This record gives sequence, C-alpha cells and structure tokens, in this order.
Amino acid sequence: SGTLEFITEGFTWTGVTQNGGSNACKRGPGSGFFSRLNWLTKSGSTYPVLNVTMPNNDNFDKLYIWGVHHPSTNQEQTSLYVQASGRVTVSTRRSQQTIIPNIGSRPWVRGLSSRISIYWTIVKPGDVLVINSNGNLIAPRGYFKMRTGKSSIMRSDAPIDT
Amino acid sequence: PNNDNFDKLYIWGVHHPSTNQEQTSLYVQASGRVTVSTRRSQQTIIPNIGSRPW
Ligand SMILES: *[C@@H]1O[C@H](CO[C@H]2O[C@@H](C)[C@@H](O)[C@@H](O)[C@@H]2O)[C@@H](O[C@@H]2O[C@H](CO)[C@@H](O[C@@H]3O[C@H](CO[C@H]4O[C@H](CO)[C@@H](O)[C@H](O)[C@@H]4O)[C@@H](O)[C@H](O[C@H]4O[C@H](CO)[C@@H](O)[C@H](O)[C@@H]4O)[C@@H]3O)[C@H](O)[C@H]2NC(C)=O)[C@H](O)[C@H]1NC(C)=O
Ligand SMILES: *[C@@H]1O[C@H](CO)[C@@H](O[C@@H]2O[C@H](CO)[C@@H](O[C@@H]3O[C@H](CO)[C@@H](O)[C@H](O[C@H]4O[C@H](CO)[C@@H](O)[C@H](O)[C@@H]4O)[C@@H]3O)[C@H](O)[C@H]2NC(C)=O)[C@H](O)[C@H]1NC(C)=O
Ligand SMILES: *[C@@H]1O[C@H](CO)[C@@H](O[C@@H]2O[C@H](CO)[C@@H](O[C@@H]3O[C@H](CO)[C@@H](O)[C@H](O[C@H]4O[C@H](CO)[C@@H](O)[C@H](O)[C@@H]4O)[C@@H]3O)[C@H](O)[C@H]2NC(C)=O)[C@H](O)[C@H]1NC(C)=O
Repeated sequence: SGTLEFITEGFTWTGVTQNGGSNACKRGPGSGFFSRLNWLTKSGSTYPVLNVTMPNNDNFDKLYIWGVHHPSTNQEQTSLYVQASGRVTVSTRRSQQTIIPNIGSRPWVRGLSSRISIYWTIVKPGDVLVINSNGNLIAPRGYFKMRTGKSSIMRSDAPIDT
Repeated sequence: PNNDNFDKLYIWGVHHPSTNQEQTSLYVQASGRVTVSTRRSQQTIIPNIGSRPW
C-alpha cells in the first residue's frame, strides 16, 4: 500500500465504554492503547449485543484493522464483558469472519498473560462493512486508505545517508 | 461405495439460515451438523445461523 494514512470514522458504540487503556501500553505517564484501536468494555451491568454498519461509498478500497481480546481468566472475561463466552463477527457482502475468543493463559509477555488477535478486512466500493459482537471486540476507529503501486518493505540495519 | 475404476467428484453444500426460527422450522434441532468422510479424510461443518447482507 505504501501508506499509513488513517481516516477516522463515526462508529457509534452504545451502552459500552470506549477508549479503555492498559498498563502494558502507555502514552505519556498514564495508561494508553493502540492509537488506531478502540478497546470497548461494559457499561453498568450490561454489555449489549452490538450490530453496526459502515458503508463504503467512496471510489477506493478500505482496509479495516480490528482485534479480538483473549482474557487469561473467566473472571476477567465476565468482569469486563458480562457474558462468559464472547463472540465477534465481521461480514461484508463478499465474505465473513467469526472469531470466538480463547480464555486461559499463554506464557507471560509485558506483564500480561492475556492477548489480542489482529484481523483485517478489505471493503470494496459499493460494499458495506458490518460488525456484530456480544463481547471481546477491539474495534476500528476508521480505516487506512489502500493504494496500488511500487511501494515495499526491506529488512536492513544499514545507516541511511543523504 | 465407489466400485468403479475412476475417481468420483461429489459436490455438496451446507445451509445457513438467517434465523433460529428458520433453522428450527426447517430442520427441527436448533443446531445442525454435516459430516462427510472417506477412508482417507473427513470434513465436518456446523452451519452459521444469522444474517449476512442481502
Ligand atoms: C491523517 O490524514 C487524514 C486525511 O487528511 C490527509 O491525509 C494526510 C496524510 C495529508 O495527505 C493531507 O493533505 C490530507 O488532507 C486526516 O483526516 C483529516 O482530519 C481533519 C481534522 O479532523 C478533517 O478536517 C475536517 O474536515 C471536515 C470535512 O472535510 C470534507 O473534505 C475533506 C477533505 O477532502 C473530506 O475528507 C471529508 O470527507 C469532507 O468531505 C470539515 O467539516 C471540518 O471542519 C469542522 O471541524 C473543524 C475542526 O477540526 C472546525 O474548525 C470547523 O468549524 C468545522 O466544525 C474539518 O476541517 C479532515 O476531514 C480529514 N481529512 C480527510 C481526508 O479525511 C487525519 O487527521 C490525519 N491523521 C492524523 C492523526 O494526523
Ligand atoms: C499452567 O502452568 C503455567 C506455568 O507454571 C502457569 O503460567 C505461569 O504463571 C506463572 C505465575 O503463576 C508465571 O510466572 C510469572 O513470572 C513473573 C516474571 O518474573 C512473575 O513476576 C510472576 O509472579 C507474580 O505473581 C506472583 C504471585 O503472587 C508473585 O510471587 C511475584 O512476585 C509476581 O508478583 C509470575 O510468577 C509464568 O510466566 C507462567 N508460565 C509461563 C510458561 O509463562 C499457569 O498459571 C498454569 N495454569 C493453570 C491452569 O494452573
Ligand atoms: C444488523 O444490521 C443489519 C443492517 O442494519 C441488518 O441487516 C439488514 O436488514 C435490512 C432489513 O431489516 C436489510 O435491508 C433490506 O433491503 C431490502 C432491499 O430494498 C428491502 O427490500 C428489505 O425490506 C423489506 O422488509 C421491510 C420490513 O418489513 C420492508 O419495509 C421493505 O419494504 C421490504 O419488504 C430490507 O429492509 C439490509 O440489507 C440488511 N443489511 C445489510 C448490510 O445488507 C440486521 O438485521 C441486523 N441484525 C440484528 C441482529 O439486528
């Protein structure tokens, strides 16, 4: 693609807290999170079933980056999302993905046994993005513009010069 | 059984209802299952209820 250009969209998440950060990702002195990801926790006693739709009406492809949260315990899972088994379903006209989070521990890193699985979805012009979840969703704040062209990546330690 | 001297290609499918009421209205039990196996392999698909865009 050769670009990180991010377009922030208007996703409206109701009955659910946004912006939730952690100690393992820090911005400034306080807690923080992935800048392009929105971590949603419950509000009150309830985390509602979320059904939302984001149409792509533009003439270019959209790349949405999202995630799924894996708690290291049932007490964390339920403490955050209410229902003890979460679900995330991301579908367009041409495809769908359904991920059901893995509770339990995988070996510690950065002080946490809980992780995130990252997934991407491409939305073509005239197609809509649809997002549906009962819990365990790290939502997109928008998309990345997709370009076609000569850009690439290379692994090197060589210094750069003028 | 395939008793012939040539390979057979079987095409089949799984039905995804847009509702539990359609699923149960059609198939009785609210969670369906399909398992297709030969000696050398197997596939097991459990249908996705719910809506994908019209
Ligand atoms: C990453 O880049 C995004 C896209 O912009 C650009 O990309 C970069 C790399 C460069 O190439 C730039 O030259 C290029 O423009 C940034 O998104 C931008 O964010 C700003 C600030 O929030 C948005 O400004 C607002 O635009 C509103 C509508 O604009 C219309 O036209 C644009 C431009 O083509 C379209 O994208 C839109 O869809 C609209 O059709 C406008 O109404 C707003 O005015 C109101 O708000 C201001 C306060 O911000 C207020 O003063 C005023 O009274 C109004 O109430 C506002 O101007 C801008 O739309 C948006 N650009 C795009 C292309 O989406 C993004 O910020 C950047 N990321 C970071 C973190 O820097
Ligand atoms: C299945 O087995 C695995 C391995 O035994 C287990 O996961 C492991 O959990 C332990 C802790 O229970 C992890 O060890 C950590 O190491 C860090 C780094 O130094 C420590 O800081 C951690 O200890 C903290 O908490 C302790 C208890 O209060 C304090 O004594 C300590 O000072 C710290 O505050 C912690 O011990 C270990 O890293 C993982 N295993 C792996 C391979 O990473 C898991 O819990 C077991 N699951 C079940 C179902 O029992
Ligand atoms: C999660 O959200 C999605 C999107 O909101 C939703 O799926 C959508 O269902 C609507 C209808 O409920 C679909 O829109 C259809 O568009 C056709 C084509 O023109 C209409 O003909 C359909 O309307 C018929 O039925 C209506 C109700 O009686 C009548 O008013 C109308 O005249 C027609 O008879 C229908 O509105 C839409 O296409 C999908 N979404 C997408 C992206 O395709 C889904 O139901 C939501 N799920 C949950 C759990 O709530």
